[PDB]
Amino acid sequence: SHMCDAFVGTWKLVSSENFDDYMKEVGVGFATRKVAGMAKPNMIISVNGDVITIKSESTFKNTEISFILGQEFDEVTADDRKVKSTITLDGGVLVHVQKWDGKSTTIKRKREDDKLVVECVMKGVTSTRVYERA
Ligand SMILES: Cc1sc(NC(=O)C2=C(C(=O)O)CCC2)c(-c2nc(C3CC3)no2)c1C
Repeated sequence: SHMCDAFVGTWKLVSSENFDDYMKEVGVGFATRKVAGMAKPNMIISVNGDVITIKSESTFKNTEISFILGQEFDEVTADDRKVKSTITLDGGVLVHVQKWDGKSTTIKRKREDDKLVVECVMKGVTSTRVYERA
């Protein structure tokens, strides 16, 4: 038993609320928002030693990040921001902070029932994307 055992596995997107507005807050352009909005990505979470890997796969783009909890890393986002990212574990919840150009967004992943719930926040604006086991 470990840190992120309840996160590990293959997950598929089943619902999304307020995603377009979150993207607008983040600065995503029109064409990228429309493409992002169609996608039903799979999210593959694995653990090896202290290293967590999260891959996101979709028709558009496959991304992947590997990190250690608390250690800052360089990340290219799906919309092509170059950001400074730190992921930590806040008692059960994976808390992902992305910092760029004086701005900051926070993405929280938590297990609720059989769901992996992804909560995305920037300034006022919150989007909720719900995943289930593939
Ligand atoms: C095919 C996809 S999927 C996707 N995004 C996601 O799937 C996200 C999450 C998830 O559910 O994993 C949580 C954060 C965004 C984007 C995309 N996102 C963004 C900015 C908001 C970052 N721009 O493009 C695109 C082109």
